[PDB]
Amino acid sequence: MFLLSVFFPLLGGLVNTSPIARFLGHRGSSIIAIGCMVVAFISSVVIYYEVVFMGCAVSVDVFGTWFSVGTFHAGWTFNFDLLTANMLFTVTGVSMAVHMYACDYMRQDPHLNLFLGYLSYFTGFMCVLVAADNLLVMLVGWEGIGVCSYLLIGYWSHRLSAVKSAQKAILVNRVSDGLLMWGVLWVWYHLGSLEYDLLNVYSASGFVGLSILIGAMGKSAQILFHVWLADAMEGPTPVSALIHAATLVTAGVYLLVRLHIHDEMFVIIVGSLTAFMAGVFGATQSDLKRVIAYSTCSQLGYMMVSLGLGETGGEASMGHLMTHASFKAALFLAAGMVISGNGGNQHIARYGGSAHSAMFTMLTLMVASLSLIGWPELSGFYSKETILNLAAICADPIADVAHTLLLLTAMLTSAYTTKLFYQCFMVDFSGSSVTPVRNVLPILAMAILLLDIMLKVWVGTNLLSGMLFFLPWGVKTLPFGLMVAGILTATAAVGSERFTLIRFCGSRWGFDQLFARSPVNPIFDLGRITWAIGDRGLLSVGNLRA
Amino acid sequence: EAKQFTPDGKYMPGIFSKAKPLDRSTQWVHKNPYIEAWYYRRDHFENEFVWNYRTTIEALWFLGGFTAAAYALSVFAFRQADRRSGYPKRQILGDEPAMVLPDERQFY
Amino acid sequence: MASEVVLALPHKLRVMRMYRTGLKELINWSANRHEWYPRAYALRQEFEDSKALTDREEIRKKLEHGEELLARFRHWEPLIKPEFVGGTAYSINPAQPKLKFIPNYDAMDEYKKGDHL
Amino acid sequence: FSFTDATVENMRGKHDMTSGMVAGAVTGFLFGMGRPMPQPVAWPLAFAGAAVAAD
Amino acid sequence: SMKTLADYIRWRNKEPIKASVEEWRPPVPVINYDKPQNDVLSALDKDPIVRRVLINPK
Amino acid sequence: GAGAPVKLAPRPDKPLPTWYELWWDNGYYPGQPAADFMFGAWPGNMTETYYLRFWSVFGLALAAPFYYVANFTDETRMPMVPQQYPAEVRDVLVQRRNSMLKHDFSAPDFKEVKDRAKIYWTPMY
Amino acid sequence: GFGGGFLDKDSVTERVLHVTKHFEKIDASKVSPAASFEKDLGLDSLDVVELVMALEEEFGLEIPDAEADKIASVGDAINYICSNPMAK
Amino acid sequence: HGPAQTPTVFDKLVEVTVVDMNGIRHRVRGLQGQSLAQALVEYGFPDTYFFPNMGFYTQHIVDAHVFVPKEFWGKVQNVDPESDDGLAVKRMFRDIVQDYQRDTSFFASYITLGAEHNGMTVGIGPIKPWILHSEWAFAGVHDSRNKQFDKPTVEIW
Amino acid sequence: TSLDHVFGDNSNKLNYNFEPMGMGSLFIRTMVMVGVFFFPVFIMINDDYKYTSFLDKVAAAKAA
Ligand SMILES: CCCCCCCCCCCCCCCCCCCC(=O)O[C@H](COC(=O)CCCCCCCCCCCCCC)COP(=O)(O)OCCN
Ligand SMILES: CCCCCCCCCCCC(=O)SCCNC(=O)CCNC(=O)[C@H](O)C(C)(C)COP(=O)(O)O
Repeated sequence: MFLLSVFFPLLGGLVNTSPIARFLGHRGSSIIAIGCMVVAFISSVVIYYEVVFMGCAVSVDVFGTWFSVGTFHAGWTFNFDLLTANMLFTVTGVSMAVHMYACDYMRQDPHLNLFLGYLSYFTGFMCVLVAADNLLVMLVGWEGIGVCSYLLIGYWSHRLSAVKSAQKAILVNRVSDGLLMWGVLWVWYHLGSLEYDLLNVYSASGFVGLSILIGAMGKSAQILFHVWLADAMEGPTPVSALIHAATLVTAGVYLLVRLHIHDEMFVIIVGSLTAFMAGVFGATQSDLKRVIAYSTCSQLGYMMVSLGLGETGGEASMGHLMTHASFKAALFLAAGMVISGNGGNQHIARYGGSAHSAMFTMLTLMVASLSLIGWPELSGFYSKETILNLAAICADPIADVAHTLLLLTAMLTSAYTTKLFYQCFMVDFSGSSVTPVRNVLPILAMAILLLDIMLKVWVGTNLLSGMLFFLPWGVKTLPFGLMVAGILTATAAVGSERFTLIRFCGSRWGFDQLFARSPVNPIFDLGRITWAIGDRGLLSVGNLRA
Repeated sequence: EAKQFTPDGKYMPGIFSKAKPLDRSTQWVHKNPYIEAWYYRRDHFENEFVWNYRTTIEALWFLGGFTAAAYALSVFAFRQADRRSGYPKRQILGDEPAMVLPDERQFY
Repeated sequence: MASEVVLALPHKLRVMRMYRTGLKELINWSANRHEWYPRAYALRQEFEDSKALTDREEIRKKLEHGEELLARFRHWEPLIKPEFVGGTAYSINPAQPKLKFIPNYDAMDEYKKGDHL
Repeated sequence: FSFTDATVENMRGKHDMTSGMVAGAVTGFLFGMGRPMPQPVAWPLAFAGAAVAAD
Repeated sequence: SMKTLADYIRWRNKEPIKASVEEWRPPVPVINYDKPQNDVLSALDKDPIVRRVLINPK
Repeated sequence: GAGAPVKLAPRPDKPLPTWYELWWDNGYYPGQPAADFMFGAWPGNMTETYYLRFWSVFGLALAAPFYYVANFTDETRMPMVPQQYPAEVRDVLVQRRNSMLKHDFSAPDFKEVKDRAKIYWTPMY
Repeated sequence: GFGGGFLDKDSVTERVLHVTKHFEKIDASKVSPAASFEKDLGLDSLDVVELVMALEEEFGLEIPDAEADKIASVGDAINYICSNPMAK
Repeated sequence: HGPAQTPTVFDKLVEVTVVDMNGIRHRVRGLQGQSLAQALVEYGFPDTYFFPNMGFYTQHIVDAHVFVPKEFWGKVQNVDPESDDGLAVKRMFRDIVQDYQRDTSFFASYITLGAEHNGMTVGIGPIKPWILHSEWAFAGVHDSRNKQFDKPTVEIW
Repeated sequence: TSLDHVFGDNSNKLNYNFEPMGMGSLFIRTMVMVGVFFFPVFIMINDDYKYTSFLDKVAAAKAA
């Protein structure tokens, strides 16, 4: 059962993209994709119960040695331990519902089986990433999900902005991939191996944690790397759900939790600044998918700070990752159903009422939104409150500012999520297209993720749930009051007259515009210099006329 | 509506035929004159080099500047490698007689 | 200040474009359409208070000030219907143009299908 | 050229390639004076290069 | 005056000649009011017209 | 709805600029710059001077509290010491520079453990 | 359905006549096809701006500004809408 | 395409009046796109009137010294005096013509016959003695009845 | 031109001269880019300087 969680989504992708799919068509390829995900989810459930609960890790030599020159030895080997089982359960369970949704959402697309094969490849490379036992097979998974993210973001290739969004995701992540590669070189040079179980670091040379942190900041879309994440909304809604829940953005946090070789000052500062920035960014957007994208960036900031706190903080970071994937995928699927019910419009000024959506879509948005804002005794309450209480008792003075930033971020999140519900359903109608979707497949796709939200409350992620870190009632129940403050403010729909702050925040602090000329235009101009002045000029040798 | 094959294979050239045969040049592009002119100009851009102010300044600060930066970095890396390996100062090109090539029979 | 296109317009069309863009920017800055209706009424009452003017200098000063206001309050995220330019559904799955086909190209003039030298 | 070479030779106290390069720069700048401008740099370079090739 | 090798070398000190011909420009969509804003603080934010048509209506 | 109409981009009918490869013409109207916001009007008509001017205040407004707590506040602000361990368990736990147990001011080797948690970059020889 | 992407003339005419009658000064009996906005109906320029914005709302269109300047009568609006493939 | 005229040779004919060095006027017919030196060769002029184009990779082209009136000065093709073709023309003026040069002096391979040359009158200019190799020279006197057209090859070696 | 009345025409042209950036702007932004993207080089140079000045202090106060 253990190799069935990794191979078999890759097999589904291989089937649906090869000339076998010429004989199946759309109708047969949908069956193949859904079955190939159901099998992998069943295998991951067995792996989860064996490794997490009964504590028996399994190591598999899959395809022998990859390459071995000198003392640099990379093998095709997996290891299934606690983190790997957690990640496999989360990835396969989310990707199954996203496949069941995409087989109905992209029904009218002309190349449906190609899209399903790309989704399966993306899932399989994520499984390869988390199942690897050494750094090089991890890099296979890293670049595989990067390539499949490029193929899926720029799926509608006749649209130029989608193509440029895919290229932007590739380039922004390529900077951090370079830094991560140099960090792998440092790690191997000063420890002698590439396998995770032999990488126990107490005191290393600083470049190790910094360069691995930069490589993780690329994929997890932290500060000065978040710019690709918002533009990745050019792709279809299943792509966004799988990018923001289970694949891609959770890979850097997984890598930092696995290695635990960071220096906590950088991690805490980057995470808290990212959380506050993405909180204020999502409060001032009107595109329905961009608000959810910025909430993803904000929660990744929370997890970054938590893994900065310590080993218990690393466990809480993995726990928040696991519970975040379910309600984030549910939020994106419900938003896709609302968009399709309103004629493709993504602006929240053109919604309202309870006619453009099913009852189940509204229930899904409500329950996932309540889990995200930390409503008591739902799924996100346990993990988010654990991170907040662990940040309130850290003995680092830097974590004092980080906790304040997290509390402000919590109020902002409960503001804009309540605004997303309020604009979508509570206000009067201001669109003109009412085509509500009530198909069986997307409704069952949403119901599965709501079942996982219930499961996280009933069965915890780890042993931290129910442990009491001893805090006064004032410190403990303040995030509930911040949630209520966000709800009351957003339902009052109040606004400020400070329009220059509004347009500074709504334009997202001008990061893209400043990047358009601080590295980008200089790279183009230095290329002009090296070609025209150097190759055609200073180094050019002419002819002798006679 | 040309016929370039007999019913049993056997390609026919159609040299004297009225209908236009499909062949290798069927999908050759129709040339835009301005695109051809721009590509010709970029192909011969060495005729446009001139030693004005901007050319001289950018060729000094970027080309010579980064070449000197890379030479300084290479010498820095060489010296630091020799220090972290237990070697004395070693003779690079133009550096007076010194040690080159460590002996394998020696412990450094 | 207006762009070089709007500055080339006749005076009637210049004022009409200013009123139209003001209504659209009020749509962009509002939360809903039901928020937008009384702001649209207020903008209409604002233009009605300068209808009976004759002095071209006062007209020019009011026109230029309003164009400065519209350049200031240009929304960074305008509301565009999805199937138009700048919308989210523009240029996704267009019908293919007619592409020509060459049947059995390898079988035409075999043994002579390389590059000349 | 010969006077500048021997002057830098006696001033620096040693025989090396610097005296030839300085003498070449001086002689080429004397040749290149009064000419349009690649030339007041190009001719010191040519005379210094002749000195360097000689060494 | 004196004849030298400097007369025979094609020195690269001649500026390339441009033409007054109008160059190609791609079409772009129209922006009706496109004055570049450099001021963080402006009196236009607190203009009475803005207060009358945006803030004050109920 | 596949097959929606889309407007085509015209071909060049005038002499081209020397550095024309900064426009992305994919065949449909409109084309774009090679990188967005490199030229043309920015969204909301803002400029680079606007963002740099607002950031010259806003950046120190965000870097101010971290500096204050990192230089004017220490471990003794906490009402309790870190989690206590037996010596055989603690002695390996505080070998990590990453650990939050080096902020235990009641430990007998508090200074020595803090002096061993200084970050270095070049490994010495 | 009907038409190669274009709405029929009669339903477009009915919808435009419905949109045009939403003024206080308008007498309903004068609203007909090929009726001028200013001379025949008695609407000023701001009323015409509002009418074209309402027709944009009615048919789900983003009418370009140069085209909206040319619309000056009911028949002009009907002929413009019947030439839109994107008119719903 | 319709009932328009069939192409005739008379549509592409160019007539040039040529005065040889004895003063005898000649009627020379050519075709559009043909150079002037080729039409002079095919008319039947003697081989002492012609000489190699003294460029690299073009000595197989025969050329003649012609006098062109001021009206047809702007229909001679342009040659850059800094290029290698310019140095070829400079070598021809330096070595073949010398002090027979006038302000109307050109070379006949640099004249491409078109409709603008129709009715143009040219004259053959004198040349100095020259040699390319042992099988192609000119001693200086135009006393030979051998036509240039009757030579089967133009030999650079 | 069959869709110009639906999506706009080609009359409005792009306002850009396709000219290189100014020399000072290019130099300043390149120096900032070198400082940001090559910060390990400056970190290691500072390490070498801080190490050799300590050995200078040792060699100074040792031979006295
Ligand atoms: C354009 C990009 C496309 C991307 C494609 C997907 C991504 C791929 C990324 C990784 C690619 C690795 C592929 C390796 C191929 C074989 C290498 C091993 C060769 C070999 O002889 O090894 C033996 C073969 O075993 C076996 O192979 C097992 C025996 C047969 C039983 C299982 C059959 C395979 C079923 C797979 C289903 C589909 C999965 C799709 C990946 C195993 O033994 P060893 O000598 O290594 O000994 C050690 C353990 N005994
Ligand atoms: C965010 C909010 C930004 C604010 C936007 C700017 C708001 C400022 C509005 C006030 C400024 C003005 O009135 S601008 C000055 C406008 N007034 C005039 O031009 C004098 C009247 N002259 C005429 O020719 C016509 O009546 C004419 C009205 C042009 C056409 O209407 P008709 O053809 O029917 O006749």
